Amino acid sequence: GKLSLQDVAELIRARACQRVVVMVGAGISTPSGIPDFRSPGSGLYSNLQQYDLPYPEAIFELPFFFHNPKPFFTLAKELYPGNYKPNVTHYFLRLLHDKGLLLRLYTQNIDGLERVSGIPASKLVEAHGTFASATCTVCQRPFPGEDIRADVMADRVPRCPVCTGVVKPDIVFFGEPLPQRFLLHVVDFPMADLLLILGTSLEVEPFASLTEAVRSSVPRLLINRDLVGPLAWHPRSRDVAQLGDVVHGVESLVELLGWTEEMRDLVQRETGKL
Ligand SMILES: [Zn+2]
Repeated sequence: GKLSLQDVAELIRARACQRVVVMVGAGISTPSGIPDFRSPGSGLYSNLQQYDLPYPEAIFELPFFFHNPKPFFTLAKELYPGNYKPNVTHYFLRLLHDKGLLLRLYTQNIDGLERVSGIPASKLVEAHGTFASATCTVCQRPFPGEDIRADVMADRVPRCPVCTGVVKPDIVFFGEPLPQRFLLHVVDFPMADLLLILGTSLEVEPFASLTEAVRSSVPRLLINRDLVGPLAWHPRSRDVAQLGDVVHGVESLVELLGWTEEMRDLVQRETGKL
């Protein structure tokens, strides 16, 4: 006796699941046009070859930042809040929160679109960082993202007002440790009664183990093109796959919840405010 997408949809309507924990990846955002800087062809990829990086991933290396910050900041300009807007996927999660069901949303994305869709900070774990804030590389003072917005959009490298050091946005670089809020997972996953995995393979650790971190009786809804990861290898009876386009699978569950109108309604107000 498996479950189906409607099954879950009805567990949320009946509110037999009311402490939902969601995990999202790159897949929920490419609908909003977030360009993969890794993939050639995208505009951002083009601008990055202009420099002397040995590979695209070296923007996220501290060495090949303090050597030249400009490559990173080229990404920074492209992703900096406002330039893109959230899609139906983020908004389902916005809604899921407003309806009081959202325990925590753990994201691997840096587009901060979870923020913009209107989910409060307390609900978010931006495990790979955010452009929302920054920190002086030298004097360690933090800065709200607006202060470096001026220099960033104008291709200048923002130096600190007190000491003139580089003000690096709070993006997690390879090698630096994951943000402190990631450690909420000790309490969130044991209290989660529903796990929701959208648009990512959960292949990189330590997120891969988190999927097995809900109690056994908890259903895990996956919505992704493929079926891989700890959901493929070690599945559970309570699991539900929704393979294919994420946007579509999101809409199908918004339907089966009967929210499809309330969703179009949210999409209305929040598109105007942007
Ligand atoms: Zn400083």
